[PDB]
Amino acid sequence: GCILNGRTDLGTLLFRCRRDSDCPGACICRGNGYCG
Repeated sequence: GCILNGRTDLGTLLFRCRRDSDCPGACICRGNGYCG
């Protein structure tokens, strides 16, 4: 889905996005509880 130096949909980042930092590409840590 995304890709630009980061943890695009990973194990821990799988949810509760610890921070938008885990979302390099379009993906981003939103209230949804993940780098959506």
